[PDB]
Amino acid sequence: AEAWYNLGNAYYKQGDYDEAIEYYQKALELDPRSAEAWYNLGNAYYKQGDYDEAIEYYQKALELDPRSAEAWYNLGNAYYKQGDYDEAIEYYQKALELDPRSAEAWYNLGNAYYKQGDYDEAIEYYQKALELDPRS
Amino acid sequence: AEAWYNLGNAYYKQGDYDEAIEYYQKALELDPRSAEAWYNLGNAYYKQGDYDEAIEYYQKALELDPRSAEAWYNLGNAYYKQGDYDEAIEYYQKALELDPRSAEAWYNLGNAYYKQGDYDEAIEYYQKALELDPRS
Ligand SMILES: [Sm+3]
Ligand SMILES: [Sm+3]
Ligand SMILES: [Sm+3]
Ligand SMILES: [Sm+3]
Ligand SMILES: [Sm+3]
Ligand SMILES: [Sm+3]
Repeated sequence: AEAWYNLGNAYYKQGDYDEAIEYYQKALELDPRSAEAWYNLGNAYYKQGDYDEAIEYYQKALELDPRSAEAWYNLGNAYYKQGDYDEAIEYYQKALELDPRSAEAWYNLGNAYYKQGDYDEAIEYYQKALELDPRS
Repeated sequence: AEAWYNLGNAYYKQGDYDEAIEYYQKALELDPRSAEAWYNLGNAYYKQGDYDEAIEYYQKALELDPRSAEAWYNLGNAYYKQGDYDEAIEYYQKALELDPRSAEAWYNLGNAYYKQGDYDEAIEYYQKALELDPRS
């Protein structure tokens, strides 16, 4: 399992996401309880621009490990990429429950309100991002 | 940079142009090569009725990206707002080099001749606008 998984990671790192996906699937055939493999499978789809598939596999990682801030954040990002801004918000809010110091997460929460023409909410959250990291 | 810039855009969208300007300046402190930030800074001044300042920042955006039709057009508009009709013309002509299908640009070129009592030139260009968009 671990060996297929790391082959996957190595392809993922080369930017070969179809090949990463193949190998993560192998790994998960052998051990369907590794959160990290589902999560990485999700990211591989994300990097292919397959946001709906990415969302499906982030959900499985999160079912296995609900305290992953980054998984919730990346779930948000997938919904954001498909234009589902209200769902992006929900999942950014869950990332910020776990890590209220993610500037990324506040910033993207801001964006997700901006995209709906909610400027005051967007300002609030951009200001939180910038307080955390004023170099953006 | 991007984060200050988007805070700016969010205030700009609320109609808070002084606050937009403050934040675009921040953004530009950090990255003085973003055309879009100079251009937006220009628009923020424009919306305040600070046409000379708007012109200064449109020039900088255009120095960075000379193929922006909208920037040339908005440059025109700033000069037009201050009564400098001959300069408006020059910059409308540059917008129309890039996008000869801007009805807006032909129409305002027309206006800028009208304002100088050049009625035949104004007619020519109003007719071009109306051919492109006869709903005005
Ligand atoms: Sm391949
Ligand atoms: Sm799909
Ligand atoms: Sm609101
Ligand atoms: Sm104000
Ligand atoms: Sm002035
Ligand atoms: Sm004449």
